[PDB]
Amino acid sequence: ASVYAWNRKRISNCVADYSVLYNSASFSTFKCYGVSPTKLNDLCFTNVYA
Amino acid sequence: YFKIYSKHTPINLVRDLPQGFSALEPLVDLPIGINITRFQTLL
Repeated sequence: ASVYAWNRKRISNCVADYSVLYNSASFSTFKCYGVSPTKLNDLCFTNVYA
Repeated sequence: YFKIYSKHTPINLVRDLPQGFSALEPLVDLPIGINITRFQTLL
């Protein structure tokens, strides 16, 4: 969907699979502010939205 | 979210909705996300 009507998806109860995120070579703008970008498997947030 | 509850207890009234008490337990919750306005039933 275009940005005028931005679409969302909340991730349900599943085991987080984040090791393939920082290892992907297609990404070139993996900059963000918040938790450390390396302790992704040690995070226990209640709900996550995309 | 789509929540579904059901009891399925026997009764003795057919003429109308029976008078009694029975709690309803959840069955399954579906995290889909959709705007809804109407619905229909299928026999």
